[PDB]
This record gives sequence, structure tokens and C-alpha cells, in this order.
Amino acid sequence: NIKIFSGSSHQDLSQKIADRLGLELGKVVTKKFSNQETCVEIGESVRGEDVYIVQSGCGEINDNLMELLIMINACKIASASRVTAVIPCFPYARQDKKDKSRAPISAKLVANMLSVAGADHIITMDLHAAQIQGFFDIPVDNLYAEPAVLKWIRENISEWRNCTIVSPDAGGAKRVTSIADRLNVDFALIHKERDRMVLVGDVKDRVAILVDDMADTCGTICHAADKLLSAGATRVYAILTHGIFSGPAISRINNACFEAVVVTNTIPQEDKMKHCSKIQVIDISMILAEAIRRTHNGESVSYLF
Amino acid sequence: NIKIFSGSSHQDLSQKIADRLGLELGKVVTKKFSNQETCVEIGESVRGEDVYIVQSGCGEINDNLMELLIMINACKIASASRVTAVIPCFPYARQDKKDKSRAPISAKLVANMLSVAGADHIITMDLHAAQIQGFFDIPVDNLYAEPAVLKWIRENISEWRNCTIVSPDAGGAKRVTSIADRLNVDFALIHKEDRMVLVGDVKDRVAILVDDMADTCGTICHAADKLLSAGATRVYAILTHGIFSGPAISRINNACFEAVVVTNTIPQEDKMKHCSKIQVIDISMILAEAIRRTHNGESVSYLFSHVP
Amino acid sequence: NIKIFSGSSHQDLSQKIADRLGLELGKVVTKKFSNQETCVEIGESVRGEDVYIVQSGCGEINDNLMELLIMINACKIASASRVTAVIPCFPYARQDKKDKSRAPISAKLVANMLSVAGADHIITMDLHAAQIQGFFDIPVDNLYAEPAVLKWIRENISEWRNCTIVSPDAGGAKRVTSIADRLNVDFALIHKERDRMVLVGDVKDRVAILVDDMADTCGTICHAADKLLSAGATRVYAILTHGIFSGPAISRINNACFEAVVVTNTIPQEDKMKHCSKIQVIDISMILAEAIRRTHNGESVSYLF
Amino acid sequence: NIKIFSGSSHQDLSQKIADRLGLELGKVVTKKFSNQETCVEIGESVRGEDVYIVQSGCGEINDNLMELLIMINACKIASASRVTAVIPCFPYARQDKKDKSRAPISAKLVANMLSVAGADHIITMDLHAAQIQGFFDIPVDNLYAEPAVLKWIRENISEWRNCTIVSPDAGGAKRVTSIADRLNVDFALIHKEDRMVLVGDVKDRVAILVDDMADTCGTICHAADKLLSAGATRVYAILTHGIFSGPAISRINNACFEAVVVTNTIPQEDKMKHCSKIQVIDISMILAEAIRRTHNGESVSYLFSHVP
Amino acid sequence: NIKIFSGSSHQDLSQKIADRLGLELGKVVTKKFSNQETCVEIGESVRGEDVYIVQSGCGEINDNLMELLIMINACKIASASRVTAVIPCFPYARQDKKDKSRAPISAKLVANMLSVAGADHIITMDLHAAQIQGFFDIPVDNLYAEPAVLKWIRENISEWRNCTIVSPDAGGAKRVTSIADRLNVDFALIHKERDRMVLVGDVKDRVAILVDDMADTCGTICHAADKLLSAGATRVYAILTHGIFSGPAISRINNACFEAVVVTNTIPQEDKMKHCSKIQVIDISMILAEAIRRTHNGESVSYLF
Amino acid sequence: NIKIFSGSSHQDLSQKIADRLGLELGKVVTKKFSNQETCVEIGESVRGEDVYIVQSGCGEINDNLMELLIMINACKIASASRVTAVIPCFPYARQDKKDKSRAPISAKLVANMLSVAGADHIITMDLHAAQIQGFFDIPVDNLYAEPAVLKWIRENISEWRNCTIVSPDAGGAKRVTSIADRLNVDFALIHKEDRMVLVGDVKDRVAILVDDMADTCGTICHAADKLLSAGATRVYAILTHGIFSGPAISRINNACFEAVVVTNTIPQEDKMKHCSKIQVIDISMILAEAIRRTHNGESVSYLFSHVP
Repeated sequence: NIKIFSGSSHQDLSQKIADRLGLELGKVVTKKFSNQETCVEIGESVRGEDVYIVQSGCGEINDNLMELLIMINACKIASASRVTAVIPCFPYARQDKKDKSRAPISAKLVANMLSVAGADHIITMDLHAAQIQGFFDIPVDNLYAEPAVLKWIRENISEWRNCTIVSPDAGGAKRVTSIADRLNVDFALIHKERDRMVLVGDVKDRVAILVDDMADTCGTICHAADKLLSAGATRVYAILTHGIFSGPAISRINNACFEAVVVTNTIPQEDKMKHCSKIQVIDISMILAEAIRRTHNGESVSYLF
Repeated sequence: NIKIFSGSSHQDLSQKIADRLGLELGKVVTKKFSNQETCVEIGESVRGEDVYIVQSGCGEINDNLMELLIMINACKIASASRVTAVIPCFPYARQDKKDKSRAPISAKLVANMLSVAGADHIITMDLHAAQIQGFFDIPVDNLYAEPAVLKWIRENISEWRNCTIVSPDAGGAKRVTSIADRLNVDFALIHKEDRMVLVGDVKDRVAILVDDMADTCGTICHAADKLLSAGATRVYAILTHGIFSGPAISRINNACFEAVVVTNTIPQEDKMKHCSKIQVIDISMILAEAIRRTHNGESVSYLFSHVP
Repeated sequence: NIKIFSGSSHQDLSQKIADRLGLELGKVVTKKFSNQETCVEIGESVRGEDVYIVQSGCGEINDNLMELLIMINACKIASASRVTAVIPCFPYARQDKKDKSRAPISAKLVANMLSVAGADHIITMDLHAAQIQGFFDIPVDNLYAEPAVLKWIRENISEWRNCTIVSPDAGGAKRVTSIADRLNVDFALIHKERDRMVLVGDVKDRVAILVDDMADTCGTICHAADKLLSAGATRVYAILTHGIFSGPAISRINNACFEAVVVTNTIPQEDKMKHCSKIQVIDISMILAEAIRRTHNGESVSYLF
Repeated sequence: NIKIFSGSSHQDLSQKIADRLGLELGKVVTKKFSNQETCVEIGESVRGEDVYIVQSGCGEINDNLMELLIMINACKIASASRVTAVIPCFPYARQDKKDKSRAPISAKLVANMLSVAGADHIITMDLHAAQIQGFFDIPVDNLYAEPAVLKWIRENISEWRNCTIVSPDAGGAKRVTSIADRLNVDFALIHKEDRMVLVGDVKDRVAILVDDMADTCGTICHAADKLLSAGATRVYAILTHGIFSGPAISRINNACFEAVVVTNTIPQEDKMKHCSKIQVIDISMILAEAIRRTHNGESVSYLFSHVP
Repeated sequence: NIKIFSGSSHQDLSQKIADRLGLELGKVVTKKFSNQETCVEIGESVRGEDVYIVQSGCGEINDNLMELLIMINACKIASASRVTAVIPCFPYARQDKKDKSRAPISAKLVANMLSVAGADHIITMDLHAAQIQGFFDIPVDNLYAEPAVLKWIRENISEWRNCTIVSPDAGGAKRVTSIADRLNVDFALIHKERDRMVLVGDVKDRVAILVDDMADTCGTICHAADKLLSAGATRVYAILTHGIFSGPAISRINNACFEAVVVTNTIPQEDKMKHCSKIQVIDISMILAEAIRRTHNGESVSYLF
Repeated sequence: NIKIFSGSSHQDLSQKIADRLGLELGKVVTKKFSNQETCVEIGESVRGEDVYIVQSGCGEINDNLMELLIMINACKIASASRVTAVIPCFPYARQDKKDKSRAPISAKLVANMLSVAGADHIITMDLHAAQIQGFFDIPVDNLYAEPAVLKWIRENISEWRNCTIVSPDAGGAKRVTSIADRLNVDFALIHKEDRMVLVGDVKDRVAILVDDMADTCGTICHAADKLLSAGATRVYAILTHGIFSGPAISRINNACFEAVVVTNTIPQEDKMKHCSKIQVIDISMILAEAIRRTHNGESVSYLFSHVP
């Protein structure tokens, strides 16, 4: 009655999820045409079934989005009973406001494409902005890596009782104060004179944990680390839920005084972990598997929060 | 071929806007029942016209919202060419996320209600969260009171070049860092844990609490004490939307504020009578200009950093 | 699997319905903000459930409507399987046509808001105009108080065999002729020179029963009564399904020669019944409970007609 | 930049309207199959233009409806700037409620079909029930034949100042009381139980049966007898829509009517040949005016109580 | 739980389908008003049921379409759980493109009307163009008569091993090459100088089987037959899935050298078969019944392909 | 009040179109990330304007599609009066049916994406299947390269009056019979079973393979051999959309083609450098004209059989 499919080369996360649920990934034929034009073909019947498609992790964001939309469309017209998009890292989530410009609100375009593609429900983790849930009319379940992060902080950082949760920018305030409140420690924030960086909050003679929802080139995260050192920080960690490590990223964190860099399984990290030793990954496949099972059985998903 | 109508008897703001455009407000016959069931009738033809309806300032948010929706409906089925909702202070804006609870995203519901009611365009000031524009599919022009605030500051605070812009909560960091950078001064943030914590330099400086709105004012009043305790010379509070419900007025009269500044996105006259610490910045010209430019198809972005 | 929630202070009707169904009302947190801004929070999971929200009866029509829409939205995004709005007295139902004016068709605005809020089905009683069912694309079940009214007329009025069903205005013709046909008696109608009132039909030397779907200030209903007396009516009753008694209402019916005024439970009457003795209420909670149960079990609801 | 097209060969009404606007009807190539499958082709460009399609009077309601929908579709995908459906007599209008049965609300389905077909505006005359405007989300202008009826009455019935306007059923009370009040005379109502009952004064007065439409005329014919039996001097019947299907014509030729008056919202020529009691009120000018004003963005409400 | 209704006078196909499923056709009241205005009334409850309405076969295409839409609407607002339109011969399917004219895409108008009427799923046979499935957003299952046609060709035509599948026009190329490939024979195509007819492909001294999705007046089909004869064809058959035989049709095929004309049950043929002997019908009721049963039980429908 | 913008740096076609209209391309600030996440910013106001966005020729179809959708979104929420998507070569057009498989109808998904993105009108050239217009509800103008092809033929092939127009597959019969009839010559069709079969007269005649698009060219290359083997004098291949991915170029350089002709609906410069058998027909004037007429509300059908 339940069916789980995956997209593109990536299958690590999808395979983990399927295993935890005691299922095999559904059969899906995929042939890439001329100019990356995506071809997808559901290798089995999904008629009357509760379908879950897990987003691929093949870097190319536009090929991934299209493959996901095409799969959703194929299942829908193949009379699937319900289609849910499991998207650990919501694409274009950062493009969620005009920001004083003649810019697109791409995250809303995406929510609309997903909806028109035929998605009936969304399962994602740590939306860049909680307001994005409102970009849909269909139900969205936004999971959190926070519990896992807190737990990891307590078990791997000895001086955590007196550490400081630091935000790379002004926009991450709420995220770090929330984590800082749970741990009962101090918080601090860095801001790039929008240039030089300014820091508010107490980090002197104590471990500084940089927390952010995501990191790409890691330019910011690496500069914030140097700043924290100059501020007299003991050791600076960097915890991200989504590790879009790209470009300089790999070399940057190595050449950075990061004691360690923790990221989740929301994006493939096997390739980068090899060329970067200070990187550790928190597996969130169990959380995702549990939300699917609970969504299917109609049980509480908020429990995982 | 422009037509401007006002929500209810609170013509106040809507009449200033109309004056600035060289127009009179459109005729609207409004009958109301005991259960507050709103009756509306457009007293003039709006056929083929560019209509603007400015939300009333009554105070009762559900009556005002329904009256706005009803007027939009009436104009749309009366063949208005276009209907724009001018909503200075967006209703339910603070209810824009589930926040880890089985809560409604009321701001999204409101956007959908305005949409199905027949709204073709929205004009508002300082949405509680910029992401709210994404709750609509129709175009939204979110005007800023910033230019007017930066001007009030430069013109009313002698020490502005050495002041600190303070956010009353963590969520406002971006807004204050933004004003601090334009002015080239320090910024600071207050985070409520039931204890307030302050990060940022305010010692021997004038502290300016800046936020989008103030309701019961319990937060800004407490932040002010915190700031003085931290060595601030004097404290100001500048919010774009002055709700001031409940004990706010009494709370402000007893607070150590040098002054509390708000725009007139919400009627402030009654409140001022009982509170002298309040000063109002008029934003009718900014709204009047967005409407005029919207109608003429001219740039409205000019208003984001320019006081007409 | 089934869940029933109620809104605002009112809970009399909702509690009766829940009891008849052997259920407790679902947990819903409610805190009213500054200017009556409505805050609602579903106190329990409704994921995969058949949900029924019963409209509150706290007079303020706009606060009631909003609270209902907000509750519907919260349940919908909380992954409820289906949401049904049980609205005994459909708000703005009288505003269902332009009527030769540049007026809104508010009843349609409401149907649209309800639909966009996420309602999948509507259960109401005695719609002001049957055409309102067409203002929705979703299924609407319009229940009738008629059977109960007829029954009440037979058991409480001795001279009913030869009474006259009277309509307060020209617009209630169909309503009274239908009831008059079932009882096999005469019908009459009153009209305000649209002023003085005119009456057509035979009421001389016989009990006159004024029937209408609703009454607010009761100005009309009270004038029609005086008229009926001058016409030589024996005794004049007034039967309404929706008793929006407001303003003068209470005092008016007392100072009116009404033998009795019968209304249904669709709107709270406990407060007004105290200051008005000639008022009797027909409880329709059983009818509503039965339509919900039948809607849930997929059984015939028309049976209740 | 206005374009008017006719449903089918029943140019009749559509040609009068066109004449009154100083226009010719647009070219339309129409091919039809044996199974009545309608083929349509807009013989001229409608790109960027204000299009009006007037429903044909063929008689076969489903063929006419489909032909109308098809033409609307063709114009819309051919980039017409706006497409208005001019439907004098709204199809399935009598099917506007479930009426306690597991019935379809066909009038709502029709409104949805016209909407999805691409209609941006509707112009009709005397909807069977005003609530029908609410079946659409697009604007609807529901014109009244009342002004024309009140004029025919004042001009054709000597005793109009002492006549009685009678409704053939309970549902028409509002419509007759409305005409009775404007004229300042009595009104009466007939209710069918299989026996008719009459309430209202008709004794020694001219009785005018007024309704929105007459089909088989079984009702108005029986009401007329009832009225004469009640002491009416003579009986008239004035309906806006003259369907006259089945035995209607034979039924009218044998009825005690002084005359039967209808508008030309439906072709009446063939019917008149076999029935001399029929007289037609031309409403083309009223429709032509609503179109002209719709196009110019001018008040159409003027027509509700004024015969152009 | 499952309910099958039929429309208008036609009930042959609908009755066959119901029998194969072991059911009686649902009760539906139908009274035709003045000018063919369609009146429909569901004679039984369909609340919470999986409903299937089979299109009538009463020639008048517009009365049939409307009756179908009206039935769909009535079931939908009567709280039916799901409504599926079973339409063997999709109306206006040939009007599926502008074709270099200011023409309507009627097939899309129809798909939209069906959708707005409330249809949740479509079951049809041999769509004039497969692209029409894309005119809907709802699931469409397009069945094929091909298997049955091939089978019939093998059992009724002795020289089939060396016959030629002929297309009446250029537009039927794909249809005939597909059938010709399955049988492993030659294909040919005829074209009207768009006049005289041209023929490409080898038909000399061999049976010619004209294949087309539909035939109305049969003008084309009959001319193609004469052409095939002049080309030196042994015997010319004509196989159509949809036999819209109208106008001259009946007389035309008789006066035509057609060895035989095969058509399916998608349209009533009992009346025409009497006045035309060379006509044979392949019953597709079992195929339709099987798709309904499979759609209801959530089993594979593609199996029938 | 017309505004034309280009998808990406592949201004090529979009710049020619702009030149032909006497305009410059609108300013667009485009930032792109490593994961190819597209960032766009309209560098000028489009408020109340008629906007045209011409899809880029980058090559990566998903990046180009997303960039197009994003730009449409940005313009729409920036209050453009109308936004038209000029898509010379429609993405996923070949994926327009299930074809007896549990496949997606990607061309329909793309139409829906463009619709919800906010597209009000589509302008494309030679949709793979005319039925694709029906995948939208908004108007679509599907331009033909035929007039330009018929002209290239008459002007470049001496024997055109005695040539044969050949379809590389069964599905193209209609398209070739159509060109064959206008020219008044023979036609032929090739059907791939893994063996090609040819029906039609090509003996001693110049054979012109005509199709809407050519990708890997495996088919046209094989069809050419087949044609020469059948007695064709020489073979040509004329496709409107020149994809030429994979081994196409190498495949064409080794094929027995006299020449391979394509339009510039897709950039062809890089391909031409490595392939001299390729010749390009410029269709910018045809696209420029459709835009100009679309904007002025003038007939665009004129272009279906007339080379501007």
C-alpha cells in the first residue's frame, strides 16, 4: 500500500529510509536525453497507493527539481492515491522574499510547481524560514535536526556547559538563541558591515559553536571563525543541518581553525568527507523514515520535533 | 479614472491620502446590524475603473477585515477594472508560521481570503515578515517606513551619529543592523529567555528601540529599563505600527521613554490624548504616492529610500 | 477517527451534539489578542481524521466567522483527512443577491472563504435561500426544521386544523405555502408598501401562525402580528428557525400579543428565554448529530429531511 | 475595437443589436455534423479586442449552449482581450436548487462551464433567480425588462391605474409586489396545491399575470380561468422569456387571454404566425445599450429603470 | 460501495458492463423538458461511493455530453466519494488543435467541462490523439481495441500473413504501422491531394485492410476502397473502433466493395447492422467492465492494453 | 511600453529580435551558484508594461527552464501588465503522451509550470505536436517555419519542382504531405520497424527530409542512406529545431547529405564551426513580428504563410 521511490544517482538516503521501513525502493526507469532533458518511467503500478518520492542529491539543483516534478506528475496521472514529496533540503528556500529588489520569490514558485505537479503533502527538514510552509495550501511537515544537534553537542563537547552558540549573521539570531536557551548557555551574533565583521555577545575564553541552517561556499562560516578566534574563543565548532559544501568549501574548512564541522545526512557527504577529516555527519534517515511511516499510519509526526 | 474608497467611518488616513491625490473619497452606503453583520453598497459606479480601498482603523480587526473583503467583492462584481487593497497594517501578520505547534498560518488564510474576494493588488507597509508577500500570487508592494524613520532620527535626535539601534527581540536583528549601517552607528539586540539579555554596546549612548509594531508594549517597556540599566543615556522607541492595546498606554506613561514614535498606519489621535510621550510620523504621502504611481504604472521602488 | 470541535464561549449546541455521538469535544486552545485578533490552537492531533467544527454562537458574526475559518485552516494544514463546517445559521445568508444595487453578494464571499479555508463539506440548517447551495462547488447538506415545526404546531395548537400560516413579507411565500400545504390549512401573506401593511389571505376568526426562517429585531414580525389582529385573527403565534433576537427583540415580543414565539436551538437562547417567557425552543441538536454521524458513515442524510 | 458575434443562423436578435451599435456581425464559419457536433471558426481576427457573443435562438438548448461555449473558447485562445457572453435567456436557470432531492444544480454547472470556457463577463435579462449571479465569480449584469413592461402596461391598458398584478405562483410574490408598488395598484398570488388557490383582490379589475418565463403555459392558462372566475374583468399575461414549447401555442389560442406579451429574448416570429394573441416587446435596444456601456465603462444601472 | 449509472435511451453497453460486474444499473430518473433541456435525478444515495457513469449512445452529441455533465454534477454534490466518467468515444476528440485557423480546441473545452463538472477520473477507448490525455490534470486511462482487432484479423482473414494495413489518410500513419508491425505485414497510406487520391505502399495482389480510429459519413473510407481496388487489391476490409455511421454511411458501405466492415461496441450498432450485412461488431464491454473493476480495486489497468 | 528580456547570456536570438523591434534588451542582474541555483533580478521597472521574455539557448534544458520561470515570476510580482513567454523551441515537447507506458506527460507539466509561474501568453515555433496548445488555458501562438522553408527550397534547390518531400517517420506524414501539396510534388514516408521501410517515389528525384527537429540525427542519417539506396539523386534535411546533441555533428559530417538546414530557434554558431554541411535560416524577423503584432493587437496569422 505504501511505495517509496528515489531520484537520480543518489540513493544513499533513500535506501536508508526504505530499509528502516522494511521496503525496497520502487522500480523507476531513468534515461537522460540530449541536453539533460529528464526522462522518467515508473517501473511498477502505483494505482491507489500512498506514494513517497525522496529528492535526489545530485548537486545540480535544477535537474533534481525537474526530475522530482516529473516523477510526481507520472505517479499522479498513473492514479496514485496520494503523492508526498520528501525534500530534506528545500530547493531555492533562501529565495523567499524580494528583499528590496525586483527579485523573484523563487521558493514560492517552487511550492507552486510542486503543487501543480500534483504533490499532496510535503516533508522537509529545517526550512530556511518557517514562513515557507505558508507558500503552500497543501500540508507541510517541517522536521528539526535540533534535538539531534543538541544531543551531539552534549556528547562531543566537554565544555558545553559554558559554551556560546554563535550565529554567522544577523539573520540567524532566532536559530541560535533557541539552541542557546535549551542548553542554558550564552549566544552571540556576528554581522558583516553591509567589509569588517562585528560581534556582539560573550565568547571570550570559551568554546564557540557556530550554528546555521546551511553553508555553501563557507566563506561566511570561515570568516566568522577567524573573528571568533580574535575575540578570544577557545575552540570554534560549526554545526549545519544542510551542508551544500561547494566550490572552496572543502579546502576552506580544512584551512580553517574549525575543531570540527557537523552536518546532517540531508545532502550526500560521502565524497566530501574523504577530503575533509574534521567533518562529521548526523544521520537523519531515521527521522525521515519515521515521519513517512507516521504520515502513512496517520500517527503524530510532531512527536519527532 | 481612479477611485478611492475608505473602509469605515475612520476616514482619517484615507481622507488624507485622497486629499494628497486631489480626490474625494468615493460614496459608500454602510448599514450595520447588532450582530455586527456588515452591509455595504457602492454609492457610485466603479465600472471599468482603477479602484483602491483603504482598510478602516475601527480597531475591531475582524469587523474591519470583513468590511474590507465585502467592499472588494462589491466592486469586483460591479465590474471595476482593477481593485487594490491598501492595508497599512496587515491583519494577522504575526500569525505567519506554525512555530512548532498545531497552529493556523492565519496570515496565509487572510491573503487567500483577500485573493478570492477579488483583490488584484496589495499595498501595505512593513509586513511583519517579508516572506508574507509570498503568501499571495497577486503582486504585493510592501512599502517601508524606514526612510521616514531615518529622517525623524536625524532631525530629532542630536546624538544620532553616536546612538545605538536596538532590536527588542532576536527576530529583529536584520532590521536594526540595516538601520545601524545606513546611519553608521552601533546596534544591539535584546532576547527574552522570563529574563531579558542584552548583547551590543549601549553604554553612554542614546538607545533607539526599533521594531515593526508595538501592542501591549510590555516588551519595549522592559527593554527600556534593561537599556538604562546597561548605561544608555536615554531610550527611544520607534515602531511603524502603533497597536497600543490593553495596558499599553498606561504602561508607556509609566515607562522611562524619552519618546515613543509611530506612523499613522493606525489611528493615533485618541491614544495621544492620554499619552503625551507619543509622537506620530505621517505616512499618508508615502501611501498616496504608491497609489498614484501604481495607477500610472510608474516606479514605486523610489519610495523605499526617498520621502516624497 | 471522528473528531468534533467547537468555537468560542458557546458550547451548548456543540456539547449536545458530542454527547449524542458519545464523544468529548476535541481540545482547542483559544487566546484573544489585542483587538479581538483570533488565536486558535488545536490541542490534539487530527492527522488522517474526519473532522467536524461546529460554529460558535457568540453573537459577533465576524469574530465567529473568522474563528471558524482559522480553525478550518489549522486542521487542514495539520493533515486532517476531511474537514466539515457545521453551521446551523449560515452567516450573511440574507446578502445573497445585488437586489438592483451595487451591493456585494456576501453569502458567496463567505462560501468562497470557507472553501479556500479548506472546508470539504458543509452542514447547515434552513438556508435563507436554497440557491446558496450553488454558491459552493463542495457538497452542502441543508437540513430542515420543518418536520419539527409541523410536529410542534400539531401538539401545541388546538385549533391547528383550521389555522392560517402567515408570511411576514412577500419573500416568505414559498416557505409558508409549503407548511400550509402539509397541514392542509390556509396561508396568507403580508407586504409592506415598499408605510402601511397589506394582507392577502384568510385569517379572520382563526389562529394565525407567522412563519419565517429568521427574526432579528423582530420589527417586521411584531408589526405583522398587530396587522393580523386588526384583521380579526384569534391568536397569533410566531415560529422561526433562527432566532437572532437582538436589540428591541426581547422587549418587543413581550409587548407583542404573541401567544408564543417558537425558535430552534441553532442560536443560543438561554439568555433571552429568561427575560422572555412566551419563548419556546425546539432542540435541533439531535438532527445535527445525526447528519454528522450519517455523513461520517456514508449513510443517507436526506432521511432527516 | 468592439466585436459582436452571433451564436447561430438565428441572427435575428443579434443583428438588431449590431445594427443599433452601428456594427456588422463578425464573420464566423460554422460547420455542423450529423450527430450535431458543432464546428466553429472565427472568420476574422479578435486579437486584443472586446468581444461580445450573443447566444443563438435555435431552440435546441444543448446545441446552443455548446456552440456558445465553443465560440467563447475559440475567441479566448485567439487572444481576444475580453469575451462577454450575452445570454438573453439563461440556460437551465430553473435548475438552480436541489429542492430536497438528489438533483443537480445545473444552473451552477452552466455558470462553471461558461467560466472555464473563458467568459470574462455575463450580460443576461431577468435571471430566474437573482441568486444566480452568485453562481459566478466573474461580473454579471442582470438587466430587467421591468421598465419596458411598466411602459407597455401604462401605454396599452386603459385601466392600469386600477389593475391587479398577479403572480402565477408563490415564488413570484416579490416580483409582482414590486411592479404593483411602482404602479400603485393591488397585487395577488396564485398557489398550486392539484388545485389553484388565489389570495388578493382581482374583483372587477383588469388582472395582469406577470412572470419571468412561460413554457408549456399550462400554469398561466389555468391561472387566467381562476382569475376570471374570481371576478377579473379581463386577463393579460406578460412574461419576459417566451419559451412556448409543446402545446403552449395551442393552449394560448384556446385560453381566455386578452393578450400574451413577451420580449424578444427568444425568437417569436414563427410562434406569432400561429398565435395572434401574442405581442412582442423589443429589448434589443436595452441589450445594445448594456453592451455599449460595458465597452465604454459607463453606468449600465441606468437601464434598470429607464427605457433607452 | 461501487455504483454504475447509465445515460439516456442507450443502456446496451451499460447493461453489459453492469452484468459482467454482477450489478444492476443504479436508479436514475430522467425527464426531458421543453427544448431538450436535460433533467436528471439520482434515484438512490451515492454518498461515500465509488461512482461510474457510462456515456449514453443517443447520437445527439450535445445532449449526451450535457446529460453526462449533469449526472456528474448531481453525484458530486450528493457527496459521492469519487466519480469516474466512462466515455468509450470521447466527444469532440477530433477538434484537438487549431490547425492553422482561428478555431477552438473543443476537446480541451470538453476535458475542462468534465473536470469542472466534478469528474475525478476518465476511462475512454482509443483517443483520437494520445495527447488528449494531457488536456486533463486528472488521471485518464486510454484503453485500446488493437488486441481485439489483431485477433479478429487473424481469425477472419485467411490471407492475413501477406496482407497490407492501409490508412485512409496521412494522419493515420502511426496507427496502421503499429498494427502492421505487430502482424509483420506491409502498410500503405492514402492521401487526398489537399481532388485525386494518391497511394504509397504495396497493395497489389493482396488483401487490403483499411484501419482508422473512426468513420462517420464514410466518404473517405469508401473512396480509399475504390482506390485500393484500382491499385489491384484482392479484397478490401475496413476496421474502425468507433463507428459513428451517419448520413450516407449505411448505404455507402453497402454500395462499396467492402468484403466486411468491423467496428466495436463503443457506439450502438444494432440499428445499423440490420440495414447493413457486411458489418460485424467486436464487443468491448468486457474490456470496459474490467477497467472499472480494476480501477475500483486499485489493480493494474495497463494489463488490458 | 514594450519590454523584452533575454533568458541568459545567450542574447544571440534575443538581441536580433530586439534589434528588429528597435529596442535594447532589458537590464537583468543574474547571479548563479555552484549547484546552478539561479538568481535573477530585474534591473529595471516593468510596472504596467507588456513584457516579453525570450528563453536562453544555454543548452542545459533544466537550467534554462528554471531561469525562464524565475524571470516570469519576478516580472509578475513586480506588477508587469502582461508577461509573454517567447519559447522558440518548446522544452519537453517530445514528451506529450504516455505512449502506453506509466510515463509522465512532461510537456503538460511544463505548460502548467509556465502557467502558475504567471505566463499570460505563449509564442513558440513548430510545436512538436499541435495538440500541445491544448495543454494550456492561456493563448498560444504557434508560428510555422514553413513559409521560410518553402522559400529556402524554391531558392536553393534547382529541382524543387520535381523533388520529393520525405518524412523520417510515420508521425510526420501530415507535415510532409502539406509541404508537398503547396509545392505540388511527391512525398514519401520512412518507417522504422530495427529496419527502415520506405513508401513513396524518390527514384531519380531530389529527396528533402523534412521534420520539426533533429537531435542525435541517427534517424535522418539512416534515412538518407535509405533514400540514396532507393534511387534519390541527392538528399537534403531541413528541420526547424537543430538540437544536434551527442554524436550528431560527427554523424552529419559523415553522412551523405547535400546539406542540413535548420532555423536559429537554437544557437547554431558553435555547431557550424565543426560542421560545414549546416546552413541556418534566420527566423528572428518572424519572432520579432509576432511580438510586435501581439503588442499592437494585430493579426499574427499573416506570418503563417508570409515571410516578413
